[PDB]
Amino acid sequence: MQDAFTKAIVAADLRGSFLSEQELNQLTNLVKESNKRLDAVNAITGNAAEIISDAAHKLFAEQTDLIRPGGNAYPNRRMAACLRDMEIILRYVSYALLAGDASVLEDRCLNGLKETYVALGTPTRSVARAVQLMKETAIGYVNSPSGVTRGDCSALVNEAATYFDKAAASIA
Amino acid sequence: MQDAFTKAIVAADLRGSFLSEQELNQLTNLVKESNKRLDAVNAITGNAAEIISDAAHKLFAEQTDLIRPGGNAYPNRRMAACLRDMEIILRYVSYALLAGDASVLEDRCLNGLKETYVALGTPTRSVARAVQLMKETAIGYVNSPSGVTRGDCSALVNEAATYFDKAAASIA
Amino acid sequence: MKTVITEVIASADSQGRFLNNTELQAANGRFQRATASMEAARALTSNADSLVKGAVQEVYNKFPYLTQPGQMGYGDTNQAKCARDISHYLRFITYSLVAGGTGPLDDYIVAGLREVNRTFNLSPSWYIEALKHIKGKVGSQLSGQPLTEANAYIDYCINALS
Amino acid sequence: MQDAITAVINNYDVQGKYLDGAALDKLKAYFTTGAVRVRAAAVISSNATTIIKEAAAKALIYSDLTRPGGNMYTTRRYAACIRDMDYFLRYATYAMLAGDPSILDERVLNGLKETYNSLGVPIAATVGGIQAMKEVVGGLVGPDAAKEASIYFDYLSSGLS
Amino acid sequence: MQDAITAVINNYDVQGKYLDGAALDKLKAYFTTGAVRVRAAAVISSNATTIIKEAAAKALIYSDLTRPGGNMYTTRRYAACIRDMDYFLRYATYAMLAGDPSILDERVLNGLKETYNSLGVPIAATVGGIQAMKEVVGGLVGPDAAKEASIYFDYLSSGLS
Amino acid sequence: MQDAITAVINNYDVQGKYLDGAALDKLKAYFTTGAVRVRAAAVISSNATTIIKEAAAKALIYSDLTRPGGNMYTTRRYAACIRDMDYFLRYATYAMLAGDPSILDERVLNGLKETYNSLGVPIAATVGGIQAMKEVVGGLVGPDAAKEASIYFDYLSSGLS
Amino acid sequence: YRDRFFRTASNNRFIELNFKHFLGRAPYSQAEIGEHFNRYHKSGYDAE
Amino acid sequence: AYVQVFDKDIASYIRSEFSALESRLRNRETSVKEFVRLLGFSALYRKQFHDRYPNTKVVEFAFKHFLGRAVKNQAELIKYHGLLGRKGIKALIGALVDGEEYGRLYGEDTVPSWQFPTLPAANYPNSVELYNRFTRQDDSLVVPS
Amino acid sequence: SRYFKVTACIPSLKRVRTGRELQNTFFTKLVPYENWFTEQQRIQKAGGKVLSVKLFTGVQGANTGVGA
Amino acid sequence: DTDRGIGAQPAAKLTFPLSRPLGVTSAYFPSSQGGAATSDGLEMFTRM
Amino acid sequence: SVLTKAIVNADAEARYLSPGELDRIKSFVASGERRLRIAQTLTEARERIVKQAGDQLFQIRPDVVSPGGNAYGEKMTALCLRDLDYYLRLVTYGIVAGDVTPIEEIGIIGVKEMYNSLQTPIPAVAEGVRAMKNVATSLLSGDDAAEAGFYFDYLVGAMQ
Amino acid sequence: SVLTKAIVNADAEARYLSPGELDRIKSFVASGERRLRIAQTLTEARERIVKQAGDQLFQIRPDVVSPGGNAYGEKMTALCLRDLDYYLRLVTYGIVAGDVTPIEEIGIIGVKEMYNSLQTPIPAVAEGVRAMKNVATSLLSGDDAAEAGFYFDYLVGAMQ
Ligand SMILES: CCC1=C(C)/C(=C/C2=NC(=C\c3[nH]c(/C=C4\NC(=O)[C@H](C)[C@H]4CC)c(C)c3CCC(=O)O)/C(CCC(=O)O)=C2C)NC1=O
Ligand SMILES: CCC1=C(C)/C(=C/C2=NC(=C\c3[nH]c(/C=C4\NC(=O)[C@H](C)[C@H]4CC)c(C)c3CCC(=O)O)/C(CCC(=O)O)=C2C)NC1=O
Ligand SMILES: CCC1=C(C)/C(=C/C2=NC(=C\c3[nH]c(/C=C4\NC(=O)[C@H](C)[C@H]4CC)c(C)c3CCC(=O)O)/C(CCC(=O)O)=C2C)NC1=O
Ligand SMILES: CCC1=C(C)/C(=C/C2=NC(=C\c3[nH]c(/C=C4\NC(=O)[C@H](C)[C@H]4CC)c(C)c3CCC(=O)O)/C(CCC(=O)O)=C2C)NC1=O
Ligand SMILES: CCC1=C(C)/C(=C/C2=NC(=C\c3[nH]c(/C=C4\NC(=O)[C@H](C)[C@H]4CC)c(C)c3CCC(=O)O)/C(CCC(=O)O)=C2C)NC1=O
Ligand SMILES: CCC1=C(C)/C(=C/C2=NC(=C\c3[nH]c(/C=C4\NC(=O)[C@H](C)[C@H]4CC)c(C)c3CCC(=O)O)/C(CCC(=O)O)=C2C)NC1=O
Ligand SMILES: CCC1=C(C)/C(=C/C2=NC(=C\c3[nH]c(/C=C4\NC(=O)[C@H](C)[C@H]4CC)c(C)c3CCC(=O)O)/C(CCC(=O)O)=C2C)NC1=O
Ligand SMILES: CCC1=C(C)/C(=C/C2=NC(=C\c3[nH]c(/C=C4\NC(=O)[C@H](C)[C@H]4CC)c(C)c3CCC(=O)O)/C(CCC(=O)O)=C2C)NC1=O
Ligand SMILES: CCC1=C(C)/C(=C/C2=NC(=C\c3[nH]c(/C=C4\NC(=O)[C@H](C)[C@H]4CC)c(C)c3CCC(=O)O)/C(CCC(=O)O)=C2C)NC1=O
Ligand SMILES: CCC1=C(C)/C(=C/C2=NC(=C\c3[nH]c(/C=C4\NC(=O)[C@H](C)[C@H]4CC)c(C)c3CCC(=O)O)/C(CCC(=O)O)=C2C)NC1=O
Repeated sequence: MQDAFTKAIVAADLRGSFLSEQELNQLTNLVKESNKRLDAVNAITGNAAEIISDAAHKLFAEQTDLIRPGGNAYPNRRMAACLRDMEIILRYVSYALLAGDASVLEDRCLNGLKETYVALGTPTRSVARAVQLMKETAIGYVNSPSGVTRGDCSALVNEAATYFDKAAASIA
Repeated sequence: MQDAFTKAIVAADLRGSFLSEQELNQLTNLVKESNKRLDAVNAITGNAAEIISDAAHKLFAEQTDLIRPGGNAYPNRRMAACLRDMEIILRYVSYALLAGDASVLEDRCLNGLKETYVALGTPTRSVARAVQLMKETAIGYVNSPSGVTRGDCSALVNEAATYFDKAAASIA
Repeated sequence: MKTVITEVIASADSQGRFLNNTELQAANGRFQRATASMEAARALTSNADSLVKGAVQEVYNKFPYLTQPGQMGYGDTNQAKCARDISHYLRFITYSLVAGGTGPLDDYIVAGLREVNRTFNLSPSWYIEALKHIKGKVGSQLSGQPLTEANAYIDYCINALS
Repeated sequence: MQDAITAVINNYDVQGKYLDGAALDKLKAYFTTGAVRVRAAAVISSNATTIIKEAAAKALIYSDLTRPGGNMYTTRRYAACIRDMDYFLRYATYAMLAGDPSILDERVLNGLKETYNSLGVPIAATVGGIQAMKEVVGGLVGPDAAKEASIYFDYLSSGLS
Repeated sequence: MQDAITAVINNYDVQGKYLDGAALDKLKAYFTTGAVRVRAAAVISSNATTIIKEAAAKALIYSDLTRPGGNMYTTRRYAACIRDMDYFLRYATYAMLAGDPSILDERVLNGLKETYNSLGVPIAATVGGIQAMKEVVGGLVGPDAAKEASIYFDYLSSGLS
Repeated sequence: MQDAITAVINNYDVQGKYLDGAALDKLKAYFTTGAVRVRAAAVISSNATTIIKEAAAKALIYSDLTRPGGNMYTTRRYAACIRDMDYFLRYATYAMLAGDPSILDERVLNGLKETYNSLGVPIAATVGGIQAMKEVVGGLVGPDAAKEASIYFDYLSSGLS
Repeated sequence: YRDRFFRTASNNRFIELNFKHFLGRAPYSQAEIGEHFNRYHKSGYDAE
Repeated sequence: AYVQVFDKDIASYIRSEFSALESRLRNRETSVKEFVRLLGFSALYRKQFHDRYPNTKVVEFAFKHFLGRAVKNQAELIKYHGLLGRKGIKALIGALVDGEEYGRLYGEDTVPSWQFPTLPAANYPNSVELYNRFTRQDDSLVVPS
Repeated sequence: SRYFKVTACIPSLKRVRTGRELQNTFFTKLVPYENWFTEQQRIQKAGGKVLSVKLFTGVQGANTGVGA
Repeated sequence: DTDRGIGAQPAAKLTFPLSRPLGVTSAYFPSSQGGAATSDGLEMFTRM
Repeated sequence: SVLTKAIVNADAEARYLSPGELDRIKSFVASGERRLRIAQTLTEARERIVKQAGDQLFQIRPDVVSPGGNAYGEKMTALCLRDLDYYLRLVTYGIVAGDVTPIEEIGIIGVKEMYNSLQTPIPAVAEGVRAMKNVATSLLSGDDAAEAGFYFDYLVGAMQ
Repeated sequence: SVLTKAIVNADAEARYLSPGELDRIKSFVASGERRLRIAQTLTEARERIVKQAGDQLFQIRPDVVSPGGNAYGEKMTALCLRDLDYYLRLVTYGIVAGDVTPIEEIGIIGVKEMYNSLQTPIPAVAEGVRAMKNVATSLLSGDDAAEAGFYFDYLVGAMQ
């Protein structure tokens, strides 16, 4: 598994070199913003259930076919599987966010996922949408939390978004 | 696994409605003929060994190449495998016959079977024939048993045949 | 889907033997029992409409507050999705009655029930009370072994929710 | 031509009667079997060529009929015969959809017995070609539709004999 | 001819593309207006004769056109003119159902301008006969359908001028 | 149409000349090649389908022409194109038997250039389809007939370009 | 074991290998993968 | 031309359905042959002379409405009746009208007509039988084969 | 569905003729797509020039709707 | 079964194999040929 | 019917039914019970429906029932309502068939010639039919009233 | 479409649409979203479908992919699956149109002549289509699988 430092190290090694002063300071900056990062990961963990629930309510509000017989979130067994997948993806997105690298998300979650869903008959476009809704709400929470020191978290909100967007793209 | 009732239920559910008095009475009739069905399954169970043996004797009577060196029912190991497969298929045909549905036969036994045999070099046309012979003898027994009440079992004899014919078709 | 026939067939397959007497005897039970089961099924089927409206209302009468604004028994959509859900339960009860086992209930309502109800803030108590009411009224639509069958499956749902 | 439904309408029209309970019961008896007729037609249509080939194989070829002196000798006449077979299959499928044999009389049987007498076409052999296609059809369409398809093949064959 | 739906299918077929999101959105935009098109056609069809009579009354007759020297003088030519009017109304109803004007080009406009020049048929007067029928139609069919019916009358009339 | 024997007669008739020595020499030059023309026609006719198949394979298919956006895309247009090919082959065989290209003008080339411009049919691609059939023909018919068959394929192809 | 197969395989892929390494056979059915994946979701890796 | 195709009895009832066709003929847009052809492709033709008869009487009726006679020999029934079996009415009609025989006999304008033919054997009496039967008088096939 | 509009001039080469006949020899008319073609042959096989052909009804590209 | 080449490890092999359908060579007319097979009434009797 | 129409087009092109043709037979037959209910309701109120069409007609055209009117008198009016009873019957037939084949052969093809002979004003017969639509339609649910209304407007259309 | 077919019959008889014709347009358009979903699912799995059809085909006919077979070799097989991709595409078109007009002009009229020239065995193309039915049908609900299945069986029918 990689994190943002480990990634630097692998690229340096492929040159046969000690880390460039370029790469050093990029990593010094990651340490600089790490308290904000911890709050951002904490924002997701602290509202995981609601993020999934709210995404869910809204997914089925839009796509009332999934909860009809014939639909891929019917009966209870399938809805529980769908709720479970929402959690799994939100979980690996939070891991990537602590790590500063998408690899854990791509390697343990996204790799093969689309082909799984197609084999199953699970509508990937609906799954992509559920991921887009989790993103909206998750970032909502990253941006408006309990008595965190005021500052600018937009860099981290972007990065979180790209992890949500990776997952969506990979699946649709 | 499905039986004839379970099949009805799955189709009803896909409509999102209850039994269509149509389906109810089709199932009432299956209950009506169920004593005959039990005798038919019992006919096969009670003569399983002879059904396999007699099919076998006749298969090798016709295809004396299988029992020559170079042949797929030579030496003892291969003959035992062939005798075993005859039993396995007769088994799943009897299960389908108790169930009133082919699914257990198709899902556990027939699914992939042809491609197995081709990988192995087992001549599928000979296997199909062994199944045709089991059918002849099995139905023989369904039709002429020990002190069963006299009546008409042709509907059940047909249905048993289609299970034998499914297997044959699937394999050849 | 768990039923008498299916279960015995599965047993046979696992054992890799043959449909013997034990199995045949067991299967006869399921066949002999079909008449009572299917009478319960027909009665529950034609009364479905009112059994559902009766139980839906009873959820509001037992939990009055549900029907106030800001609550989950308010507005057309909640009350619509409720009727639907009880209708799902009665539907699977009839299926279980016709099928000769709990399979339809196990596969389509029990597997996953709590996770779903917990994510969506649905209290089992409502559903138990819907079913307790349905059980009260089914006392006078059926009797004898059809009633016992209806009861068996209604109670199975109540125990499943608990 | 007429189908189940227009058979009833015209039977009442000549009496100038509005449709009554007996009429309405007949029409229901048709509508209630309708979906099954459609599925059966889609099986027959899509297996048309295979049904003719299996019916010819069981009831016509490998015989004196296909040999010199036989009526389906020559590629010309072999082609005409299986062409005919396709007509029968296709029209029987119409009759079964309509739930009325009237089309088999209007567009197939009328004059056909004498047409075959005039050309020398063997009637008994043609009936076997009809009853062999029925046999194949009844396997392919299943319990739902077997009896209903079958009758219009039987209508065709007692129309020639 | 083509309609909304086949317009899209043929546009993709020439590129050999399966229907994509943009295509599927277009087809939805047609299906979602479909029920309203049907109701509008039933109003036009059943008021056909009254629409022509009110359109002629506002835009053609009581004039030099119907007097000696005029193109709709003689019962022959008056009949030919309101015959034409019925074509326009009827085809515009087809175009509006199809949600595509292609039928108005293929079966109505092609060569018609020159046909009218060759016979002496007054073009401007015919356009007014078209735009008067539109006026009547838009009242009869209501808010739901007014704009959609109207465009194919406007297609017809800029096709002549 | 005209053929070598007929052309000699009409070319002299307009001058009112008996056939004279020069005329008689021309007709001999035709008769003396006649048996070879017949043999060549029997080869072409009996290999018709294979010539089209090999000519299409070398000069038309496996290309953008047969892909979406191409003029021989769709089974409809592929069928129309090899239908055309058969015309060319068949008529060139007539011209070569007659020993006169006049039939290729009267019944094939007249208006065809503009017909192809109007439909969008690619002219250069069609010429290659002609010159590929010539190539195949010249192998099949042999030394005796190769040059004589070839010219009427060349007549066809400079008639389009 | 964890590192080599679970960490970088999707669930589907990961589930195939346990059938190979642990029972010496391929998953017989589509449902069989469903059950395992689900059990992972509630009980976590160790239970699976 | 409605009495040649359609035949008299049912041509009395035509009122104005073919009126767009008539305008085109009147205006010289189509020739008499186009009009005749197009009135064979219409649903009225099809209803009257095709839907109630066996496919071999459809060929016979069509021979006498678009050509004047009855089928001459047997190598014809076979040709034309096996083009109706294969492709339906509009190909059968389209073929008769574009034949060499129709072109020689009728040309571009000349409404078709009953010719009492003299040659091949039996063509004359077969044709005269067809000609002198009112609509629905007898619907046997005269020339079955 | 598509229609061609064609001009044809066909002379009479056997017999002359005696009564007006002018529309039977040089005419123009709409002709359907399915025939226009096998009538293109009948005209050229009777020794007649075909003067001009125009599409009239359909679109040059095609693909769909044509078949009607 | 190892991931060193990419590191990630392959996408699950059996998803498409797992879902391939039943398949209905329906109708189906059996065959007696084969060799010529007895027909007649005599079969029982000879035996008797 | 829908069946007859689909088939006739099939046979005339020498072919099996299209997916489209099969679909409409399926949608049609699904509406069977509903169509039968629409015919029943109207059959059940036939005498009322004619009486209210007949009142609506004579207000709008008191002349038809006037000295020089086709329906002037007690028995010239009796036959007029009988004709209105005929057309309501045909409308019930059409609704259960799902098209006009039956309605058409029985009561529109030849209707111009019949009524011209009798000197009956055709357009006031069309009015009598509109009047029946209004009454019949007030005894049917919105959805069923529309489905019925198409067949009334057809007859009104054919007398034109 | 259903629209094109209805209209062409209307115009050819010089008339407005029938109650029947209007009804089928209404039932058809009501199934719009469903038909669009059926096409989407199949479009979404096209590469898988075309491939499982191709395996089912080569087991049943290993000869086509044999010395004297039309599809023998890697690029004679590549073109064969491409043709299977073509027909699946046309099947999605047909399903959203509700009839075959488009399917027919694009890929059956002329198909005998095309494949006879290429010497492709037509009946084994029909098998490739059955194989696609089997795969596609396993990715659709019972009701949608049947609706799709009609269009697969049509193509199978037309290659005959
Ligand atoms: C690697 C991490 C991972 C992912 C992403 C994953 C996806 C996944 N989703 C599945 C099923 C499913 N997925 C859904 C999802 C949906 N249904 C809808 O209608 C919506 C559009 C959508 C929710 C937004 C449904 C309904 C099923 C059950 C399908 C069925 O069994 O019929 C299955 C089949 C096994 C099972 O049901 O447990 C897998 C493997 N599995 C994994 O291990
Ligand atoms: C238990 C693990 C752990 C956490 C969670 C942690 C959080 C943490 N967040 C901090 C700051 C902060 N955190 C944020 C975060 C935000 N500002 C906003 O306006 C946004 C709503 C939000 C975006 C994510 C900001 C702006 C600061 C002050 C600047 C900084 O220290 O970088 C600080 C520095 C002290 C302070 O200023 O309060 C700590 C220790 N430390 C830890 O050891
Ligand atoms: C231990 C499991 C079990 C079995 C096996 C069982 C058999 C059983 N078979 C029965 C009848 C019968 N069984 C048959 C069967 C046949 N008739 C023939 O001529 C054929 C040779 C054969 C075809 C399969 C018939 C005809 C009847 C009488 C009709 C009926 O009850 O349906 C009956 C009704 C009582 C009777 O009439 O004897 C029972 C209880 N019951 C059971 O609980
Ligand atoms: C196949 C078997 C099956 C069952 C049993 C089932 C239950 C079920 N009930 C749900 C929602 C619901 N269930 C209710 C229930 C009620 N509201 C009330 O007025 C009453 C208090 C109560 C009825 C007693 C409500 C209000 C919702 C909407 C929850 C939401 O989305 O906020 C949902 C979420 C998806 C949706 O919004 O439809 C499921 C899956 N789903 C199934 O597929
Ligand atoms: C005199 C005019 C005439 C001909 C030619 C004719 C041919 C003919 N060939 C047949 C079969 C056959 N013909 C062949 C021929 C071939 N298989 C191949 O792959 C090769 C391409 C080809 C050999 C060169 C085969 C294999 C069959 C058996 C097909 C079957 O039984 O399905 C049959 C059916 C069997 C029968 O009843 O006789 C006929 C009638 N019949 C006639 O009246
Ligand atoms: C020279 C050939 C020729 C004729 C005959 C002809 C008649 C004709 N009569 C008209 C109206 C009319 N014609 C009448 C006639 C009558 N009302 C009755 O009830 C009686 C039966 C009848 C008098 C005997 C009436 C009342 C109108 C007015 C109708 C209206 O405005 O709606 C109009 C429309 C008004 C106009 O623009 O002129 C024309 C064109 N036009 C022609 O080019
Ligand atoms: C959308 C309408 C449409 C279709 C369907 C179509 C098919 C088509 N198939 C072709 C070849 C081919 N098609 C196949 C197909 C097969 N081989 C077999 O044995 C099997 C029976 C079958 C696969 C299921 C093969 C093997 C070729 C190569 C033949 C050759 O090159 O001679 C070619 C020539 C190659 C090219 O230029 O593209 C065309 C145009 N073209 C069209 O415009
Ligand atoms: C008897 C003498 C004679 C000739 C030669 C003839 C040619 C001819 N080719 C045509 C169309 C055509 N011709 C082609 C030909 C080709 N497509 C290509 O891409 C290739 C370059 C080429 C084949 C090598 C095609 C594709 C069409 C159809 C155009 C359309 O879709 O409308 C048409 C239009 C009518 C129709 O579609 O049948 C005519 C008349 N007609 C005649 O009467
Ligand atoms: C199916 C599509 C179609 C259309 C639209 C059509 C129009 C059309 N209008 C025509 C004549 C005509 N059109 C009119 C029309 C009018 N007179 C006026 O003064 C007004 C301005 C106008 C009516 C609003 C008249 C008066 C004639 C007769 C010209 C003559 O006497 O020759 C003709 C000549 C043949 C005939 O007389 O019937 C055609 C073909 N033909 C078609 O096939
Ligand atoms: C649309 C309804 C319809 C039918 C059914 C029909 C039948 C029919 N069959 C015919 C001939 C024939 N029919 C057959 C049939 C057979 N030969 C045999 O030996 C078998 C017993 C049998 C096939 C199973 C043959 C061989 C001929 C040709 C007779 C001849 O050589 O003239 C002919 C004479 C014209 C022709 O040859 O096409 C007709 C009209 N025509 C119709 O319009």
